[PDB]
Amino acid sequence: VVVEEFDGYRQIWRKRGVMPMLRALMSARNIAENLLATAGGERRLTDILHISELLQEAGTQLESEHALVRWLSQHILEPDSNASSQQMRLESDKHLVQIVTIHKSKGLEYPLVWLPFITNFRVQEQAFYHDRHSFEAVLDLNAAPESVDLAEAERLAEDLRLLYVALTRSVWHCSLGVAPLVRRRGDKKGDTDVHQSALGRLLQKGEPQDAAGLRTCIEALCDDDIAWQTAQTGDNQPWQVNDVSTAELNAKTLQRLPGDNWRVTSYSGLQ
Amino acid sequence: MLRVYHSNRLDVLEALMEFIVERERLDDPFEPEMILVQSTGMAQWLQMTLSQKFGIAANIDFPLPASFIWDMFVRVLPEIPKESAFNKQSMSWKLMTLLPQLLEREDFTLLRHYLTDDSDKRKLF
Amino acid sequence: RRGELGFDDMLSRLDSALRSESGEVLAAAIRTRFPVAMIDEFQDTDPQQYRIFRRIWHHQPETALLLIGDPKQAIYAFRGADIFTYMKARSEVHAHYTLDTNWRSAPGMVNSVNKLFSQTDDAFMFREIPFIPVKSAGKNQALRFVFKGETQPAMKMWLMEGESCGVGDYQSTMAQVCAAQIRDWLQAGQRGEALLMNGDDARPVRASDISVLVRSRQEAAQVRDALTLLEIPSVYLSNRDSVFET
Amino acid sequence: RQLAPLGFDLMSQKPKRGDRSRRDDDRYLFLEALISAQQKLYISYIGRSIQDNSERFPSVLV
Amino acid sequence: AETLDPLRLPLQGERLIEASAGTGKTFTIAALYLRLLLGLGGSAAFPRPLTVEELLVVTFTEAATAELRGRIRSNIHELRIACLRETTDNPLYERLLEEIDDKAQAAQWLLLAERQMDEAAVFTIHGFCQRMLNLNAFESGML
Amino acid sequence: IKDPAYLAKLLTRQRRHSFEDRELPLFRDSENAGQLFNSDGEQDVGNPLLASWGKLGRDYIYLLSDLESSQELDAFVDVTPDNLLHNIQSDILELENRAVAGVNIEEFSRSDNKRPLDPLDSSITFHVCHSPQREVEVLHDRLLAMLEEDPTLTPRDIIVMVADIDSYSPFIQAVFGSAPADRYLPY
Amino acid sequence: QWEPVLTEWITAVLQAPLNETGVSLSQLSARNKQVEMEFYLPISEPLIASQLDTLIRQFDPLSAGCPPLEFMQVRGMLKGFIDLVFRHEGRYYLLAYKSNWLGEDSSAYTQQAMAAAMQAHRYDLQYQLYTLALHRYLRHRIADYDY
Repeated sequence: VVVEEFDGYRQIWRKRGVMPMLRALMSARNIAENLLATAGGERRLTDILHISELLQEAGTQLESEHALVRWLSQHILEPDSNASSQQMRLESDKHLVQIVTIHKSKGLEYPLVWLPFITNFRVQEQAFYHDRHSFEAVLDLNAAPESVDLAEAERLAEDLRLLYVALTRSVWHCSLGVAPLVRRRGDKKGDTDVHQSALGRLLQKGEPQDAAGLRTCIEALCDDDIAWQTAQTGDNQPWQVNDVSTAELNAKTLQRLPGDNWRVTSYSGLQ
Repeated sequence: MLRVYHSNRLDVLEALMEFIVERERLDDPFEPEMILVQSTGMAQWLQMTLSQKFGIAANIDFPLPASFIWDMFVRVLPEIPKESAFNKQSMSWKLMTLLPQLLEREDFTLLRHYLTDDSDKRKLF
Repeated sequence: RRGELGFDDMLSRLDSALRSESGEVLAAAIRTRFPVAMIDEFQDTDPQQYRIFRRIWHHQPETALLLIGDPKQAIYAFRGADIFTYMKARSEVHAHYTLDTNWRSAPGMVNSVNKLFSQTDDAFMFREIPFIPVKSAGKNQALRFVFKGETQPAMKMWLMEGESCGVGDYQSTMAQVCAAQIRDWLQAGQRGEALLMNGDDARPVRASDISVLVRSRQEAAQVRDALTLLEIPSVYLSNRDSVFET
Repeated sequence: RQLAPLGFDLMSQKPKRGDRSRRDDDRYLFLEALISAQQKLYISYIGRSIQDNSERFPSVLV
Repeated sequence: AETLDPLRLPLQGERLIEASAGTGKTFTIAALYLRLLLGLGGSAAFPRPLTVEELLVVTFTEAATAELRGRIRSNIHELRIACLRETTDNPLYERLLEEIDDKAQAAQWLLLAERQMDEAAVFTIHGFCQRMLNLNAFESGML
Repeated sequence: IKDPAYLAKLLTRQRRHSFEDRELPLFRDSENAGQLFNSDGEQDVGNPLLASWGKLGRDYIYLLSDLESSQELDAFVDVTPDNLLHNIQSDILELENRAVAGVNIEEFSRSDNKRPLDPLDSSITFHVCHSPQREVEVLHDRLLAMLEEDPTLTPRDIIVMVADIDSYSPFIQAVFGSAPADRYLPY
Repeated sequence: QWEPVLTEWITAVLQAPLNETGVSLSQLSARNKQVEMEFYLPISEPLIASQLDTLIRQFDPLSAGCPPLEFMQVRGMLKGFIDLVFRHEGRYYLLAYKSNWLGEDSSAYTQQAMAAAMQAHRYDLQYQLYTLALHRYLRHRIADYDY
């Protein structure tokens, strides 16, 4: 029975196309209802529908049937990103927490913004800087420390600009994660690397300090709008779904046929 | 006499064409009737409406306007060549020969900086 | 040889066309086509683009040039942008204009930004990038994010406790703290406790309001894995992964 | 659809009455489709994006 | 630096507008577009009014150009309505209506701008560069 | 128009009916025909859609009026304005301006001076969709609903026009080939 | 190599008259001929094969054999392409061409073999629809028309 219905699916695939065969497969096996009933299968179903639409768009331009399978295997083997071949949103009615990078948050608007890793910084190793007089790009292939410092200054300015862009998108409330992060491999050397970050340059005023010095610099600028609290690790309960019964629905049945046997034929159509 | 019939929809114009056909009949029975159309689909729709109105839609030609203009050029004026000498590809192949001959002229000083810098006969074509 | 072209090849070909002798007259033809220019997002300006704009619209009469931008938003230095081109453009031009009013955020967040970024002089560490105290809007002065108790402040710097910590442990602890704050905002939001108030109007905080701003994809996956453990679904709007790799 | 001019054609510099233009032809095609509708007109367009749910604007004619 | 008024900006030479984060930059571009369409400013105005095919707006992101085109079209329609009604609910639109003495010619120019907004010159960087290469192909030496 | 000496030549021409044999003038008011045309030669059309959309129609009717031996006969069937689409076609055909701008405060405050639109009028409908596949799916569902609602509606009188036929016809063939036997309409 | 036999076969075809009075094809002028006339025939009733084949068999003598074909109810338009319509001495005539003829090589193509080919290939319905189309066209074109 499985081989017979798959041969029927192959006949639909050769006669009707890609999307009718996939729609008959999703309707006969009822896999879409099982994916919607499964927790986490809605993203999988939207990915299946997008892959089906891309396969229909690629098979409408291809004559052969194995050519579409070869195209799908080639696009599996080629992970290159186009404008149409990217992942879409899974659902729009259900509200979801939107994670967005700093470059993708430029010009947008968000009510509540959380910045957990704004203290994490990266030290640039390559010596590619700009001259402070001619304003031209200078690439130093030799390992000179002056070019490394002049590139690290531009890296710190880029991190400060990223900090400003990430801070100026909140409307009602923004939360920051501050910690005495040490990039150096030493455990307790008496100094921390928060002055090497973008956030610590505004808190410690560009001066190297310690963890207690960072705490006093945080507690120094305390206003009605700026407050601080400790990070306490603790979990009590995940969430409450607060479900409600779904509203009833039925599909309408077509009473009359949409059209009669209307066709413009010839003598060969009647023979 | 040139007659232009202003109407809002095409059904009144089809009724006017039906009235003109039923009023004035052709002298020759095998003389074709030229109906100028915008496309093949409008010609098929007009043939459908004429078959629904008359009961028969035969011996009615639906020529395109440039094809009808060339047919009138053939019928009115004799000794006309079937293909024009001023074809698009023909003018391109003539200009590909004539443009290097006119590079020495003073009026083509703009194309000389465009063509004589580097050319594998790609910019010229 | 193939006769193809690229995105940067258009800029390079226009710069090479303006670099020639007759192409300056071509720039005059551009002065016959558009005798004005309003250029948005001037922080993302290549040096070739600024060389083209300087060759076309430097000091010719009847044409105007309006470079609208922000030096504090030049974050595309990996792509090819450069803030030193903006500093050269600032040194070349004479007039400077700034906007005073801010129409997006609450005045508490504006005061927090003007308190944090105006601690010292030239906080962006460049002499040609000055910071000014911006002003909030009068129509949005009553924006308040209220919790079950007192009014929540604008900026809340969660200080992680400890002397010295690594990268991964700090990321995991701050991801768990952020997930706990998200579930506390969503648990108290569905009972009418945590609200967004504009004047007298109130709105409950849904799951689409809270957004986590990360920098990379690995820490975004860390936030998503720390948030899906507490039965909270989350979407990644910056996900540029292809569907054919799943 | 809007088509850029070649740049050195004299018809684009000086237009006349009987000149072919893709913009005016489509703007008259929309008017002819509005007039030719007898009973029901069903205009559908992409108003929202499916990728990032961004707002998409319709045509100037609609 | 100096503060910026959208109705007192001199449109002569090179000007540098520093719009901060969260400010109405997309509103300021539409205000300057409405200023350039009707020719407002008095002594600091343009010497002649320009059409829609002479105002060049350059924005890198294509969706940003589409959003800016829609916002400029909406501002053109709102200013046309406010000029036909001689009243508005916006203070910047109120000062824009107070700067002009004539109402019929400005409304006709805004109607022509609304009709020619389909042929507006709001392109990207690479789009404007490709249009300049394809337009004047002789001086550039392009295919 | 070109010249005031051409406006009188245009005013001398009238359209006689093909069946009823009654002459009608070209304009609504012949005395205000000089006031309708501007000094540059462009007529201020009261309908904004006809003025902004029919420039090819303007050039074609100008070149048709420029002919010397032309015989113009008019056969116009008036449309009774009951629906929204018939209201739009009547406002286009009768050459009138129904766009209420509200030049005074009395025109702006009161709102019953416009035309009433019934909520059951499904003549002109605008549908916002998210995907082109979803767009043609909602199109097929609405066409099936219109075929079920109107019994005297043959499928040959339905036309679907797509601006971009290259990016929609795969989706059209997909959602029109995937119909069951009780839902399949020919395409 | 087929060309000098083809031209003499063509001139042998054109010299042979095909009429009850003996009218050849060379007597037809350019105004008298109409080659490949396309017609669209309307039909509003559901075309039932059982109600049509009995009406055909009532008058057509070639329908003695030929059991009836099966086709669905066709409502709408029927396309047709007549090969040649030509008038002569005030009388119209229809002419069609068939050229398959694979199974015959000797002189056995008599009237009985051609009638068997007409019954096998079912050209009787095509010829009857051609007569109906020509009757409707001559009724619409020429006023006071008699069949």
